[PDB]
Amino acid sequence: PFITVGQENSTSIDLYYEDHGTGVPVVLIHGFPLSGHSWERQSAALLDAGYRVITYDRRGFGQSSQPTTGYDYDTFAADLNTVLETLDLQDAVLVGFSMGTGEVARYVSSYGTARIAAVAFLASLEPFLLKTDDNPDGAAPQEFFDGIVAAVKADRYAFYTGFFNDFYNLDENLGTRISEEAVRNSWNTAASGGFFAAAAAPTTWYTDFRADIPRIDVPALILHGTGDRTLPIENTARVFHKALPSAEYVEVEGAPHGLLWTHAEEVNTALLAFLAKALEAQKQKLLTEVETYVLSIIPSGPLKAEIAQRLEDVFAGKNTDLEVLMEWLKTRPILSPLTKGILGFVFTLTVPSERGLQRRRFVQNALNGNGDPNNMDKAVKLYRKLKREITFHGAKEISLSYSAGALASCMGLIYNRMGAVTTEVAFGLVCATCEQIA
Amino acid sequence: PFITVGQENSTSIDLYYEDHGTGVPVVLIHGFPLSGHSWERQSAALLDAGYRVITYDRRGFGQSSQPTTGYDYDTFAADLNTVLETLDLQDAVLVGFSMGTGEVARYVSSYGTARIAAVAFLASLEPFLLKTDDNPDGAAPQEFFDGIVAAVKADRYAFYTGFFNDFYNLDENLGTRISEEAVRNSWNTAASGGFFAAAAAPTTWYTDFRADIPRIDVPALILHGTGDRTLPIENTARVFHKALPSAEYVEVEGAPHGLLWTHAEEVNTALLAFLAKALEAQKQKLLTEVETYVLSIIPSGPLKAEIAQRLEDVFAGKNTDLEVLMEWLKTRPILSPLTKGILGFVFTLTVPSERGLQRRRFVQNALNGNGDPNNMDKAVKLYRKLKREITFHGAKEISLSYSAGALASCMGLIYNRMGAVTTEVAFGLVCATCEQIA
Amino acid sequence: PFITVGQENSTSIDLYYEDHGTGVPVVLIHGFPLSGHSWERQSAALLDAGYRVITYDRRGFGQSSQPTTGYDYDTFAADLNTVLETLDLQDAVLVGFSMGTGEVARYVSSYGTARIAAVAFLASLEPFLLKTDDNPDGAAPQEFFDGIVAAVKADRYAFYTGFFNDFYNLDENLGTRISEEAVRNSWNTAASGGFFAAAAAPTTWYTDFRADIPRIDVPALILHGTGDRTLPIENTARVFHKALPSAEYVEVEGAPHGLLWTHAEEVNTALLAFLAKALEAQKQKLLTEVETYVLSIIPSGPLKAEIAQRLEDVFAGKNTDLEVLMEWLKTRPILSPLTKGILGFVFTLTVPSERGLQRRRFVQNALNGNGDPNNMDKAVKLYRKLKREITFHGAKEISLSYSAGALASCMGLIYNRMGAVTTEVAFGLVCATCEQIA
Amino acid sequence: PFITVGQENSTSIDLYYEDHGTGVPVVLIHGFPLSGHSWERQSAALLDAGYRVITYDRRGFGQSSQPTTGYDYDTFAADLNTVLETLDLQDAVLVGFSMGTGEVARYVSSYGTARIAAVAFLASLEPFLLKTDDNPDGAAPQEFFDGIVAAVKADRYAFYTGFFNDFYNLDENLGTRISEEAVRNSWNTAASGGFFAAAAAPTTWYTDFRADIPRIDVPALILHGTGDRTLPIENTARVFHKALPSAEYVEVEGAPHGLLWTHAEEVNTALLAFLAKALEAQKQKLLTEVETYVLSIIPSGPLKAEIAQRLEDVFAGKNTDLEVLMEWLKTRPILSPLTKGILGFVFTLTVPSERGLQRRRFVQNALNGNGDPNNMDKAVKLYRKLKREITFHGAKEISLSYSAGALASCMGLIYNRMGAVTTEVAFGLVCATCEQIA
Repeated sequence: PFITVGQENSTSIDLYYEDHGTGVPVVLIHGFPLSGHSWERQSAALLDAGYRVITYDRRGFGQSSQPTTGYDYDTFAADLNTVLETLDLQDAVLVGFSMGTGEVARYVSSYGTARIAAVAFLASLEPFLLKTDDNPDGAAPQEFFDGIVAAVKADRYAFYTGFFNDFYNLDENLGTRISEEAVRNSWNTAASGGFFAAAAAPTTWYTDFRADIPRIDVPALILHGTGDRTLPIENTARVFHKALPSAEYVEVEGAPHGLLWTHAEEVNTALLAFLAKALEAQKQKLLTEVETYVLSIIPSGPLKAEIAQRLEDVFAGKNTDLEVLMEWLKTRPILSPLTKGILGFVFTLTVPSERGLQRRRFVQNALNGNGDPNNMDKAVKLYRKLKREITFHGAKEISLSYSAGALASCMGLIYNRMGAVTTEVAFGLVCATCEQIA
Repeated sequence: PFITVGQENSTSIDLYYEDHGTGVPVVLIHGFPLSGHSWERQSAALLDAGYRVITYDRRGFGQSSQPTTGYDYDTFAADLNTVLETLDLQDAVLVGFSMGTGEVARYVSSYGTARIAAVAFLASLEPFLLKTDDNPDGAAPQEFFDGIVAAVKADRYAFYTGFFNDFYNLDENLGTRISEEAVRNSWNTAASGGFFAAAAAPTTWYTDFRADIPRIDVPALILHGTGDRTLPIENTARVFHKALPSAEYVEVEGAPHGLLWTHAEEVNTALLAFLAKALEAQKQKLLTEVETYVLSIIPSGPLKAEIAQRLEDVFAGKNTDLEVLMEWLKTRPILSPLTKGILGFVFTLTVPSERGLQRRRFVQNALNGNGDPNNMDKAVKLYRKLKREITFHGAKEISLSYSAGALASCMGLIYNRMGAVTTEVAFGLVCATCEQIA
Repeated sequence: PFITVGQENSTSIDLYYEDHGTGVPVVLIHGFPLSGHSWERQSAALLDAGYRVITYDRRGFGQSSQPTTGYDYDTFAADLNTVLETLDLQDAVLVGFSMGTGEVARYVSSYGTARIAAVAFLASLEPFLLKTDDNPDGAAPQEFFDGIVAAVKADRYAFYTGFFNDFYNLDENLGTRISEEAVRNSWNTAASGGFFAAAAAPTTWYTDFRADIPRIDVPALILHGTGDRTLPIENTARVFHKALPSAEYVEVEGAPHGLLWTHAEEVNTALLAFLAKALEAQKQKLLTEVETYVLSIIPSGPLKAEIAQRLEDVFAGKNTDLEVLMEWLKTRPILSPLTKGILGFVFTLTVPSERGLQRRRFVQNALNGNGDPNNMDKAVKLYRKLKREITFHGAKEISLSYSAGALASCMGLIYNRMGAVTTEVAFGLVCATCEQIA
Repeated sequence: PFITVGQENSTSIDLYYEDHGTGVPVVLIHGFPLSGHSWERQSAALLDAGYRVITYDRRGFGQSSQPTTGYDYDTFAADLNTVLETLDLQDAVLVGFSMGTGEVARYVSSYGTARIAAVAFLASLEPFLLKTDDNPDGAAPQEFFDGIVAAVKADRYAFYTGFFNDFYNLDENLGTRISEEAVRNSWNTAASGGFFAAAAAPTTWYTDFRADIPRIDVPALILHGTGDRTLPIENTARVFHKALPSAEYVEVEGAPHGLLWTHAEEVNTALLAFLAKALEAQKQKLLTEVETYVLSIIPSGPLKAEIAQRLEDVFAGKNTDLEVLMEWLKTRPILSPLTKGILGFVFTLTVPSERGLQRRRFVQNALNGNGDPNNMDKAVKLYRKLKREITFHGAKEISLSYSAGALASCMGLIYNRMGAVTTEVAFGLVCATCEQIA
């Protein structure tokens, strides 16, 4: 999987990326000198939570192309933009690490937050690493960074074993937090990166992000290890917190630079808690929007109030039994048979608890749609398009070009387990079905 | 509904007919001077038993056209042939009444019994009505029949009231077995017949059928009323029974000529019992044929013996619970998931007791067929053709031109209640599904 | 005249129907156990009023085919749907009686009101006949209806004479409101129905229509007799009125179930008055909408005020002469030739009084539309397309994909031959033409 | 080299594969957690024997894409199917190892054996690994496998070194059977796999294959090491041998799981011997079947004996010259001109040694078939269909619906330009041609 973000002579600058899971898109940007595969502990935890994990390899690292030009944050953010634009993400989450934290800051301060819902800074570079007369809060003078560059060009491979010794704090965590095998893979990944990239990357570390900090208008998370040797916490996160007090500040005690692996349990807890708070504000306003379309089929009466409560008590996450709901939904005098099926179909997608039991029949007969051969044929044409779709807005638009009978029958195909589209797309059908019946 | 069976000048000789129900085709041939609608009590009883009732109106009577030529049993049988050939009936049952009994007798001695399974003669004309020197066992001389023709040509409408007085024995059964209203409708039917038909029909009553009797090689049923005034029992059924001793002989006590309405309860019981005996020999040979194809998917072993027993215990009609069956079918180690669905699909079609309950899931997952948009699309094209089909052999041949994945998906459409074909066509799918997996 | 609406085995389910008169389509759906001919008193009055009467026979009744399957309102509405779709009816009125009220209700609640302008319920079944614990407002328990079913299967012909005694109240109205001959004919119709239909029809009377009632968004008329014996007014219309208060409610005192014949003068008066009222409401609601678009092309000034008064005085029905109007319209200083044509085109479609005189020339010269060969060609392509459209909103949409000059030229085509298209469709062009010049 | 087999969100599921050599296609399916390159010792031996080696990397392993969905044998077989269909393999050989044996079993039991000639199971999973109450022949309960899954997500890299310790038996074979360098690379391959794949793959090990076993109708080879630590021989191959006794059973003494490298010499010898034996049996089973049909056209006499020996001397592989054969075939007294052509047609398809003869003329004149314009046209309709056919039974059935003259002319099409079609399909025409002349 590749995304063209540039061009170098006869070759094209392509970035390797992965797109897994369904839900809120979370973009994970790795740091020096690893690849996208270094998020493998965070990806798994986010996928279990129900998020959409999107990781990519930076130019000159991992499985991505290895150009010899465009190694600055204006280009790195530009590359990030192209990735976000191609996948067309809305209300996504940018999570950066080490060198990766710089790309997030430069993008938000240059391209806005039209696509961003929240941000997270793990072991940040912010606000400035270069120690000058203007900022004593730097970590080192220019003579230090220049020494690293000369060391890499000397022997890039030998530099890694010594670098990773301070990256994971092997004298404290090896065999404990991180195995010797895990260190070997991290070495292999760095060696499979661009030779010119590893020599040009350190020259981007001392970039000034001070002008970009106050441009953060989205919920932020500043996280850093206390035992970080590569990036001293006192020269980074401590002064970053002062520039952005509104950001959630979390210190992991006794954590090295590569705390993505060593202190994964610690990072994931603070990260899942941050996402659960900032995204919850957005999560509920779409659920009521679904509730809006569903209630637009219920006739005004005492039931429209009761049905709304049965939905809201489920949308929050309060425990509810399907047997009571499906039976009360069945024995309803005012509700038409068609809308009974749609409500039962929603009730099945909103409750995690199937009870490991049978299927219902009153909904199957409603979602049949008169069993017309030509109307049902237009339902399988829809199923092919819904399997290829990913977003909520994408599913609604496609299933709005089909007849009302087709949508019902298409809802029948997925309910009778003759298909398997995503949860975001599943709601896209219902909301499209309800708009047509007006 | 009409069937062209002839041609007269500028007009075409068409016969009105009806085709109801599914199962063993039973052709009901009415008598003088009523129509096919006079079987409405036998039709209802035959439809509840699970047979396929096919009734048609004879030329010059009922809703059929009213020609002035071709009023003989050689033509009447010829018309019956065209109907049987057009509808393409196999192993059908010919049931005649009054004048109608002559057509059944006349058809069998000319076209064979390739399409006939059994015959039934209610108030027959056989073997001869004309009392001559060759047969003293006649019912009347030529002078009697000639008197009837002259009576009809005098006043065909007035002839009916007097005719129906002895047809239903109104001096005995009026207000008891048959209402005056039912007689009125019977009058209306006779008055809406051909004027020339009613005058030519009696000339066919004294037709000799003695050469046609021994050509009957199928199980027959001779039934007649004892109080029959139009057709004296001693001159018809009594000597008919001697000519064909192998036929089941049943006399209804105190029954008039029109015993189709008056003694319906008596007739329906004797007719269904006769049908239940002659048709049962064929009923079981198709069930074992389904069993034959179904067993061709089960791998040879101890289960193939148990599954055969599970099929036979259901096909006979012994009470069985689906919950035990569906669970035992589910928890089977050797059976593949695909064949589990087919067995469950058969088990659902063979037991009348759904318990008014839910559907099963292990079969739904098997009949999915990998949920491919193109494979499922080939399943709905089949469903359109299966709704229009009627016979078992017809359903099998059509659904044998489609892929195995389509058949599985098509079985899924009907199982998930997204369609509703007949039991005979349902087995046609199963038998087609099992033939392709070989 | 027949319309194929289904398929049963070898036979095709066809429905007999009649199409008389020209004007606003009024579909009359009869009840049990009569035919379309039972509207013969309402039909004559509607034909005299200038409407288009369309009556059809329900499956299993009258001259229609007599199948043994599909006896439910979902099917009855489906048959109704097929009739409405096949005939391509525009702005029609659905009027039901007895069972016919159920077909109207099931259709509106399943297929919408895209083709429906108004509805009428004469002696309705709504909302529920089955008296249960959930609904005490029923008329009888299921044991009563089952007694009816058993009575029909006993002697369908004899059942009719007793049924019609309470249908028309013969012990009260015979020889007065209804003759003995009219009763005799009604019997023949019932006797000419399906034997299976009459035994299956009563099981549809106790169908729940409570879920169908609130889907009624068109002007309705609930009418019922007070002396209705078959359908008690207190168990039907009284509780129906509560479910739909917006419907005009009219009770005929001392009227039986079959009030279509006995109190014909009263019904016809109330029905014609309701249509004349309800259609006037739509006639006027399109005229004020047209006035909005027409005044949106006239430049603000004293004339934009004067033109509005001349329009309102015509739309209301105040007497006006075209000669003064058309001449005063000609000698107008501010109005462009194009907009002069639009006003003249409206004036010809809005006044019933043409005086039986000539056409005008200044508008024909105005409706040319610059005489562009490509614009005029798109106008004849349009005139063919406007004939297949039905709604006002439908007419507007088609004529919105063409240039303003083409619309003007298309208005000339309609000006020369109207019409073809209808006034409701004609205004769709005008409102679209004035909308394009913005 | 990649083959698109699926779709995940924005990315496409592609599989890395290699295609080497020419001849009988041999598909090598690797196991957990290696790649296709682990066959490098088996690949070399198969390429020397004259086979066509086709290896691919399972989704989530090796150089193939790394999705987070579709990790089950139903999907794995589907992927294998897509590979076989895209490459269009006919009479291929499926060889599986570890997880690969499951893919072979699931494919044969789901997609049939139309493309498969023989199968081989090296260190199989069959029939069941999960030890339950239903199957005591398991190796471990579910609690064991769940411990492995938790171990991978803990530290996937460290898990490998311990896994390979029992995979190759490093406490027994290190420095002996397998070098330290070879172990490092095997680690690298596993480390270059999907992080989610390695955590999801073990959950597929305890899959039930008991329903897939009896669908094996092709010659099989069950091979397993005695010192296998990962897959206990007593819980796999031993009970598998009982389920499929017809399969060749071979135990390698003191061989670990990864006996592909350690005991390469033993495996390669036994595998090449099985293929050389099993394919020889079918090649010959088509030759004797053709010989059966060919001798059925020759009249009984000395030639029918002579023709059989000339065939047998060819079927065995004894050197024979065509010039003598084609000339001796010409100068034959009993044989008709028609049958001379058919014999010459067989002789060209059976000898690898063409002798450097362009083609013969006496057969071309024989295969004309009277040169009828309508008959040659029926030969090209067949020729287009035989190219799309793959199997022997498929070619025979199609070419049995044509006249004998058409088959001859069709044989002429194949005789001048073969081919297109293949020899297995070529014999299908011949066997059909000789069968039609009877």
